[PDB]
Amino acid sequence: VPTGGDDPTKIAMLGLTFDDVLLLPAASDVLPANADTSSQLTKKIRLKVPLVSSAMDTVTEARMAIAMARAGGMGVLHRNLPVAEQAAQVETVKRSGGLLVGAAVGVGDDAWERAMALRDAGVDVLVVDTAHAHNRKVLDMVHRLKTTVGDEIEVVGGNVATRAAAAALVEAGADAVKVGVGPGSICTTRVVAGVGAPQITAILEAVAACAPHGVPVIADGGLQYSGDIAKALAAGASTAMLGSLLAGTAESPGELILVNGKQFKSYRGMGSLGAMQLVPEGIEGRVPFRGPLSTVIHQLVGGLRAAMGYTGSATIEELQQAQFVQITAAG
Amino acid sequence: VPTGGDDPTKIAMLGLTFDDVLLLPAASDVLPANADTSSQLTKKIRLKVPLVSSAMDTVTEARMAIAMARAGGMGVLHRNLPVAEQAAQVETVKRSGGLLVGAAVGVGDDAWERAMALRDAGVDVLVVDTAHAHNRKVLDMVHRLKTTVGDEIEVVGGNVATRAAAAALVEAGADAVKVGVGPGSICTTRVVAGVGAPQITAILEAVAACAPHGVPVIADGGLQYSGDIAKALAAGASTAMLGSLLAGTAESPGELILVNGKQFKSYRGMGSLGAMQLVPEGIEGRVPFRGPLSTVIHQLVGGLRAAMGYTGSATIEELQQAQFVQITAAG
Amino acid sequence: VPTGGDDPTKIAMLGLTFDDVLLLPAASDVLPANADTSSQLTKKIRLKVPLVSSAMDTVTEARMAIAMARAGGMGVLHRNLPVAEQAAQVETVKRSGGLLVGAAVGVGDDAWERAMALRDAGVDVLVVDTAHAHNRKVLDMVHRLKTTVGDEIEVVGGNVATRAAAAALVEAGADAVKVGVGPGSICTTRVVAGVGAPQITAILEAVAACAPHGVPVIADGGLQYSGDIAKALAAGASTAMLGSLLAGTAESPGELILVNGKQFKSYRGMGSLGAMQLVPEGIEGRVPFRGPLSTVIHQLVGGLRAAMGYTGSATIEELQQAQFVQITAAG
Amino acid sequence: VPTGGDDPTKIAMLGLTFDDVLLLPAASDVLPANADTSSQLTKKIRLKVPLVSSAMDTVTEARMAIAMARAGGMGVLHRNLPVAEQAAQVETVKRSGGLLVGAAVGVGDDAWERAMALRDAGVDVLVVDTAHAHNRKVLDMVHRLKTTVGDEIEVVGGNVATRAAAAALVEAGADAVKVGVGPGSICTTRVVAGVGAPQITAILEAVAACAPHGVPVIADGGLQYSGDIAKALAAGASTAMLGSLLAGTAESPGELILVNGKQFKSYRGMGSLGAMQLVPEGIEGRVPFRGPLSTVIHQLVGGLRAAMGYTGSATIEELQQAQFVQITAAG
Ligand SMILES: O=c1[nH]cnc2c1ncn2[C@@H]1O[C@H](COP(=O)(O)O)[C@@H](O)[C@H]1O
Ligand SMILES: O=c1[nH]cnc2c1ncn2[C@@H]1O[C@H](COP(=O)(O)O)[C@@H](O)[C@H]1O
Ligand SMILES: O=c1[nH]cnc2c1ncn2[C@@H]1O[C@H](COP(=O)(O)O)[C@@H](O)[C@H]1O
Ligand SMILES: O=c1[nH]cnc2c1ncn2[C@@H]1O[C@H](COP(=O)(O)O)[C@@H](O)[C@H]1O
Ligand SMILES: COc1ccc(O[C@@H](C)C(=O)Nc2ccc(I)cc2)cc1
Ligand SMILES: COc1ccc(O[C@@H](C)C(=O)Nc2ccc(I)cc2)cc1
Ligand SMILES: COc1ccc(O[C@@H](C)C(=O)Nc2ccc(I)cc2)cc1
Ligand SMILES: COc1ccc(O[C@@H](C)C(=O)Nc2ccc(I)cc2)cc1
Repeated sequence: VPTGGDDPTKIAMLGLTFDDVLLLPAASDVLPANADTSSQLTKKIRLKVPLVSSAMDTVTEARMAIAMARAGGMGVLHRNLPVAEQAAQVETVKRSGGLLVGAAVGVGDDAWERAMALRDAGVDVLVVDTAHAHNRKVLDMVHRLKTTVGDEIEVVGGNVATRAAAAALVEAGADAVKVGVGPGSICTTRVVAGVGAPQITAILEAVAACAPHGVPVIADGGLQYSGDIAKALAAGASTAMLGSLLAGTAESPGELILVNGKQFKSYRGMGSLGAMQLVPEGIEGRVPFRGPLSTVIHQLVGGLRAAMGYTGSATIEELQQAQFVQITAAG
Repeated sequence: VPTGGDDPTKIAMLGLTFDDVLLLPAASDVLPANADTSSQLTKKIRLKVPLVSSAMDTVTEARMAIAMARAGGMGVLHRNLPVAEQAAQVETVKRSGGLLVGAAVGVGDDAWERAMALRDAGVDVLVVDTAHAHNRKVLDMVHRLKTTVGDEIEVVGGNVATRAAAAALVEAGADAVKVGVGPGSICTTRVVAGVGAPQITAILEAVAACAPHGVPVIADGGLQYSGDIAKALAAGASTAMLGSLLAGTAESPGELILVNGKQFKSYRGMGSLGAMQLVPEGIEGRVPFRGPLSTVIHQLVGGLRAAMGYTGSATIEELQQAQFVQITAAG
Repeated sequence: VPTGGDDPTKIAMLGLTFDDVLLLPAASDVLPANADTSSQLTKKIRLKVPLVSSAMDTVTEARMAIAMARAGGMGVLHRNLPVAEQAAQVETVKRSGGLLVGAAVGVGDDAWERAMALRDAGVDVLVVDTAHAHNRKVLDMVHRLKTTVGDEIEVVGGNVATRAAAAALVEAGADAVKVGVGPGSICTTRVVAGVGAPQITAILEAVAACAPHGVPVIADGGLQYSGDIAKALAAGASTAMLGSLLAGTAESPGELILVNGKQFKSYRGMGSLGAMQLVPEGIEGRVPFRGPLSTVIHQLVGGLRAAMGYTGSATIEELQQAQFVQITAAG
Repeated sequence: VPTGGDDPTKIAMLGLTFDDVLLLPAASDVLPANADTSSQLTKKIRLKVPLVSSAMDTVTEARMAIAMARAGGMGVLHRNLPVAEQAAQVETVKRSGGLLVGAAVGVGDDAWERAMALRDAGVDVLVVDTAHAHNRKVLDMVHRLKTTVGDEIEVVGGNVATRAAAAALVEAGADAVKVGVGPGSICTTRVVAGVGAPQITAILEAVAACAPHGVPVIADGGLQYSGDIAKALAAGASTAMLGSLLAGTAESPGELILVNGKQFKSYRGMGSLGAMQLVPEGIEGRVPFRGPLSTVIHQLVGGLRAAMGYTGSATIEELQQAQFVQITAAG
């Protein structure tokens, strides 16, 4: 083995991230303005815009979930608050019309009680929200939810980074599989634990297990630019979950911060020291203030539309068949 | 597949850019001063110097096109102005002698009317100037022009980044094919849309479809140094189109700008916010003031001559057969 | 040969360092808090925490060795001091309970006399501490020690960077093999001599020679983050030796230094100019003050525990079977 | 072809530079102080230290050539001065004892007359000093010199970067072949012409043509650290020519320069604007003042000795058989 040792499988793959690849242009009859951006969030739920906001307490509470649903996407309400308040935020969303909304639950003690309270409040999507879903306890929670409320509510499981982990969540009954171990902008899992999987390769591997069963993949974390959304979808994901890109908006939780004449909002991992107040696996940071969500989503969808035009993708399903070129460091 | 998924074609190639390669020296009887720099712009038109200026409103109007033609190259007049003014700039060029001149048209509503006005004014080259030429509408415009004015005017089509796209433009009747999707210095297509193709690989692929039909390839965008011109030509291109390298000259549009004691000129993408006043795919920037065009062209041709000496290339056609070494990040 | 010459073996391998790889998550029933972090330092000695402190005079004297042993690891006392003082530091450690302790000796003139004095003082581990252990003199010292005091004391030999060198130390009777030629944070061997081996590949190669003989590998140098500890162990090492990560602690030798409002401690190679007062192969530097050792070790073990959870490793022996993904520059 | 086009030979090799590789440690009975650093400069001339100084007017005049010869190396007198002064500098060297000395000549008009004047003055080595030696005029100059003064004077030819070019110089009668097109620290050939060859690969290729004929290779340019000297020799070179590393010494031409409280000396390419007062292929720069040459040479040889110890190389001929590991960007 050229890299050392006698075992070819020790280093199992070469992991690519968004920056490692570009979409190749292809024959196109598609204009950006005419492309259909709708896509499956879960087996049953289709969104007009393939974007959901992260279940983080500096990204998504009721105001963000409302704005996301109106923009044609969806919010997933964070779970770093008492059950009653989370359920009350769900009802607040529903009070603003027939809006789609999701909410995160864990696999802890109150997790099941949390899930029932959220169902009572009328949630559409339950997101089993863990650092590592390749675990019997997580798979059981997914399964128990799907068997109990599966008729009324779609159940998302995450996060995974391998084909085998995605396959297990599919077996357990997940209506969608969320991919991302390591890539988050505020994530330090890679330096603290030494663990991760570059996101383009993780999506390709998860899609290989999920697509044959008709289960959509949510690409979660590491998206910095509107172009990364197109890359993630072309890699086979059906939607993208955004944290950093939405944390700077007016609709996110938290106040404006003025630093050296420029405006910011605070953005922090749910595994950061302050978010837990296990060693921390996230940082507490700041992102530039970006203004209204509707504005950000427009640019983001604008970039996606451009990619669909370049690749001749009339739909997201067609974009999922596009090809990449791998680039070098010089790129 | 080592990078993920089960489909070897998902990541179709490894894309190289100018910085990824160097020209290998070879047996030479050629002195830099004795090399022949002339080359085909189109099937019928040969330039003394293989350089054309970009169809951008911070690069090429009548003054630049005149100076370029006198230096042995050509200008392509930008189309971000009323038809009448563009045709008037064409006539202005012709008034300064028997000078070669090109002009950009789109595929829009007034595009055909634009083209006829330009023909009337005596244009030599019509450049069908689009972001993505692999499109029936673009191919039809190329074909319609070639069938209508093809005897009197050479028709260039662009831009493309793949073998298949170049082949389609050849089929449609292009007298030259322009290559560049992603590499421009002011281009943000790669981050906004996630789309592009590293320019050395794009040129190799386009040339593979164009050379067998005797159609010249114009390498457009991403050239930072005189050395990149030699690389592009050695990759198989017959000419190079320059934006950033010429935007800082006295002959380009726009005024001098003084910032922190240094002189600059403004340089902006045609897909930038201000150039359109579709989400923006270019930035508005500044480049150092470089002085007279004749000076810049001399250095640029000087570098090209040096490469021809090192590679034993007496002509551009010989340079197109030179070999590369690929370098690593450390280079 | 694509990289030059006609000899495929001239460039014998592709060397990976910690930053080149990530641990892949795997099926897990293991919680971070429930993982067993114990591991073999040598054939006979098992530590509760797989960490030892470097034999450097800005890292380990009696205070550090005591604190390391109490934290479940071990210190290796540096040898840049008279024999009597080193033996006196050994006795000082033993005076603070039944604490494990190691001490470095060379292969020089006083080295044997040093070793005997250390045995007399009750040392548990003798570390034959050289820049290049693939040498008959070093191997003989290892062998002579193992034959003379081998019943009472474990003998470590280092440092090596190849399979063949590790194999020779195993033949010579080493109870553990220490790996690291080039990777130290204060090391300039790579720029001064041009010599080295990236640490992940060096560990894989050493383990290939050591594991089949039941000899543990100590990964020494280049560890910057808690994640690197998990990577080194997953590559096959049984423990990690730390210099820079521990040099900033209260328990390390040396005073506090205040520079531009921030607190530091000095940290220097044993091959640096000042440490020898052969051209220098280390620098004299500064590291941020980190506070108590117990605090640093907690974070470090915390990160290791996280990795064990992600990889489903209940023990270090299981972690040694985990898989990597290789990442690109973009990562 | 994965990188583009249909021709596998278009990109002929993967070029490695010094930073791409490290020397692997190997079984050693060699102590740094006991290694034999002597090596062939040319077929007939062996130096005690395998280092020569560049033929540049900010590196080598009579004072440097004297100091180099006394340190066991040699200087090559630059040729950017009238013939009479160069010959007078040669005689000045000889006046300081039986010191070895070389001198550069070109292939120009006065080049032959220059060479004869230098022979008259008692030069030992004539260095045919060109940017591109793969040229009939250069090869003829080498041959004419070897046939005319070949009994009394060794003739070096350079520079080359390929196997074929090295082979041609061997055929022409060169007593040594100098390698380096592109790598010089003050060289801009790579950006101006787009031409070059990474130096480790260039040395491997040149040695493949030169070693079988017993012709020594001089590695010229790109050496930044003492470690690069060991790498170049291990790649198969017999000596290294140094510019930047020696330009900062007291013995180099030029005055001390004080910039922002630190001492420098000017260092400029022979192809820079000021050195010619063909477009420039070098810059005019500054290097830190390093003090006496004897001091610099000691560190440099010190590093080489260290490498010989690590690789078990008792002689330079043994070092030429050492192995590399290739490293990644992360290294
Ligand atoms: O503290 C943390 N450590 C690791 N990952 C986190 C943490 N907090 C949130 N995440 C994940 O990072 C995603 C957002 O990544 P981003 O869009 O790049 O900022 C979130 O949706 C989570 O999946
Ligand atoms: O706004 C833009 N977005 C993407 N490409 C552009 C834009 N404006 C001009 N270009 C292309 O970039 C080329 C100039 O690239 P440059 O020489 O690297 O500055 C132009 O000839 C166009 O092909
Ligand atoms: O001067 C030196 N040159 C090269 N390696 C050194 C030197 N001093 C200590 N080392 C090694 O570097 C290790 C510490 O590396 P670190 O933890 O990255 O700072 C030590 O345990 C030694 O193996
Ligand atoms: O102007 C120049 N352009 C390209 N190479 C040069 C020039 N001047 C000197 N050289 C070469 O660069 C070598 C010194 O490289 P350095 O030691 O890295 O600074 C010299 O021995 C020459 O072979
Ligand atoms: C994907 O988003 C997140 C990732 C981590 C995180 O926090 C860290 C502290 C955590 O949960 N670690 C952990 C590691 C192994 C296992 I097994 C279980 C948990 C929070 C959010
Ligand atoms: C090559 O030079 C340019 C590139 C882009 C550009 O502007 C952007 C906004 C544009 O045209 N985008 C777009 C993307 C897909 C399709 I399909 C059509 C147009 C302008 C010049
Ligand atoms: C692993 O930690 C260290 C590495 C080097 C070092 O110092 C240098 C000066 C040294 O010992 N060099 C040397 C090189 C070849 C041989 I063979 C022997 C020694 C000190 C510690
Ligand atoms: C190796 O050291 C040097 C390299 C270049 C140099 O100057 C440039 C301007 C030069 O000579 N160029 C040139 C390029 C092709 C041919 I063919 C001939 C000369 C001077 C020294």
